[PDB]
Amino acid sequence: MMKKIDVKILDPRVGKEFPLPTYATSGSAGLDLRACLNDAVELAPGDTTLVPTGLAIHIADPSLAAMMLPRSGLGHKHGIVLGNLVGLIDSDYQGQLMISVWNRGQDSFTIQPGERIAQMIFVPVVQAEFNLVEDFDFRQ
Amino acid sequence: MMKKIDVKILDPRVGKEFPLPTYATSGSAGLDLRACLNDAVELAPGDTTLVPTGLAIHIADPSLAAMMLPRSGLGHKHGIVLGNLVGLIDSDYQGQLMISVWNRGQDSFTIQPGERIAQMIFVPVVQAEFNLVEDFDFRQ
Amino acid sequence: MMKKIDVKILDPRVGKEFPLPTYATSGSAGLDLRACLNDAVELAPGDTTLVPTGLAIHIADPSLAAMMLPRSGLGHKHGIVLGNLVGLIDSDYQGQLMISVWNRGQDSFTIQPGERIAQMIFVPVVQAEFNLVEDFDFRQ
Ligand SMILES: O=c1ccn([C@H]2C[C@H](O)[C@@H](COP(=O)(O)NP(=O)(O)OP(=O)(O)O)O2)c(=O)[nH]1
Ligand SMILES: O=c1ccn([C@H]2C[C@H](O)[C@@H](COP(=O)(O)NP(=O)(O)OP(=O)(O)O)O2)c(=O)[nH]1
Ligand SMILES: O=c1ccn([C@H]2C[C@H](O)[C@@H](COP(=O)(O)NP(=O)(O)OP(=O)(O)O)O2)c(=O)[nH]1
Ligand SMILES: [Mg+2]
Ligand SMILES: [Mg+2]
Ligand SMILES: [Mg+2]
Repeated sequence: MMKKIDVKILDPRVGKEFPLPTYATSGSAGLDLRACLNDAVELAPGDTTLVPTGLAIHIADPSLAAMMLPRSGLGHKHGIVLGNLVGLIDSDYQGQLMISVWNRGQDSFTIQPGERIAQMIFVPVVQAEFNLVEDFDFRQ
Repeated sequence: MMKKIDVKILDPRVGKEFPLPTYATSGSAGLDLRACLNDAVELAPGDTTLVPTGLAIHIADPSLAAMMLPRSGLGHKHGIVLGNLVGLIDSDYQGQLMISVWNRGQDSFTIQPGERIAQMIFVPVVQAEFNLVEDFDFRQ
Repeated sequence: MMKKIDVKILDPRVGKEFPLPTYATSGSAGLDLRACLNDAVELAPGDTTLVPTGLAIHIADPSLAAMMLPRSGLGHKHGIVLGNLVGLIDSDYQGQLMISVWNRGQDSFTIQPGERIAQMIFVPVVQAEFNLVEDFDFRQ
C-alpha cells in the first residue's frame, strides 16, 4: 500500500550528504533513518543520546501512524536500540523526528554522521471510543 | 478510523480521580494509560513493578489488537519503559490491563497515582494460516 | 482477517518435536515461536543469544509485515525479551526467522528446546513516498 507523505528538510545536508530515508526493496516494510550529526558521538555502555534526523514529516491522515524501531543487527550484535524502545509518531506531529539512541550493551559505540541507525514503518491505526459496560458479552 | 470498544471499570477511581484514557488530539495515534495505585511506588534503577490500570477492555473484533508502548519522554529522559518492551493485547482478552514498568536507567523514579505512565494504540492485525512449501516463488 | 502464508521447514523437528507456531484462540493477535535448539542454552544476566526457529516464511504481499515481540510473562517476570526489542520481518524476506534473546534481568535463565520464547503478529504496512514541501498545511 502506498501513501505520499509531506516532508520538510530542516538541515540542508539531508537529501545530499545524509541521504533521505529510502526503502531498499519493493518488499521492505521499513525505511532506515540516518543520524544528522556534525561529528561522531561516542555512546558509552548504558547511556542514551538524542539523535536528530534533520527532517520533519506530516502524516496528516489520522488513520495512519509511524513506529520507529531498532535495526536488528545493531540491536542484536551491538546493543544499539531506542531509549524509548519503540517510537510512536502521531499523524498531526510536525516537529523534527528525533531518535533516542540507547546503548544497552557492554561496549562503547560510535554513532557516525549519516549512519543508518534506526528504522521506521507506517501502520494503519484505529482510534477507540470507550463504551462503558457493567459486563462483557498474568516458565510460560 | 474509529471503533467503539467496550470497557469495564474495575476501580471506582477510574473515570474520577484517575481519568479514563483519552486522545489528546484528533490526530493522536495512541492514548495514555494512568497508574491506578493507592500510593506512590518508588522504582529503583533496574527494577520492574506491575502497575494496575483499574480497567478491562474487550476489543472483541479478531481483526484488531492493541499495543502498549512506553511514552517517549519517560523512556528517553527517565528510562521508564516497559519490562516486556511492548505489550500485545488480544481481541479476546477480558482481564485487567496491566503495565509492566521497568526502570532501565540509573536513577530511582517515583510512579505516582494517576500519572500517565504508558500509552496504547489499536492496530489492525492479520491471522496467518501456514501453507507448507518445499520452495518459495543476519556496523550495519 | 486471515492470510495464507508460505512456510518452509528448515529443521525436520519443526512440526514434530518442536510444534509449528499456532494461535491459542480465534481471538489471539499473535502466535508463539519456539526455540529450535539441540540442547538448552543458559543465558546469563545481561547477555544476548541468537535462537533459531528452524523455519522460513514468505509473507510475499508488500502490504503486510510481521513484528516479533517478547511474551509478557517472560519479559515482566524473568526479563527475557528481544535484543533488538522488536523484530521487523519484511514481505520479501525468505531467510530463517531468527530470535535475538536478551536477558535484561538479574537472574540466569535457561532457554529450553521447544520452549515458546517469543511471539509474532502480522500487521498491514504502508510504504511512504516522500513529497518535499517548504511548509506544511520533546515528569510527562
Ligand atoms: O521516538 C520518538 C517518539 C516520538 N517522537 C515525537 C513524535 C510524536 O508524535 C511525539 C510524541 O510522542 P509520545 O507521545 O510518545 N511522547 P510524550 O508523551 O513524552 O510527549 P507528548 O506530551 O508530546 O505527548 O514525539 C519522536 O520524534 N521520536
Ligand atoms: O503489557 C501487557 C501485555 C499483555 N497483557 C495481557 C493482555 C494479553 O492479551 C495477555 C497475554 O499477553 P502475552 O501473550 O503477551 N503474555 P503470555 O504469553 O505470558 O501469557 P498467556 O499465556 O496468557 O498467553 O496479557 C497486559 O495486560 N499487559
Ligand atoms: O528479530 C528479527 C528481525 C529481523 N529478522 C530478519 C527478517 C528481516 O526481514 C531481516 C532484516 O531486518 P532489519 O532490517 O531489522 N535488520 P538489518 O537492518 O540489520 O539487516 P538488513 O541490512 O538485511 O536490512 O532480518 C529476523 O529474523 N529477526
Ligand atoms: Mg534493515
Ligand atoms: Mg504523548
Ligand atoms: Mg501469550
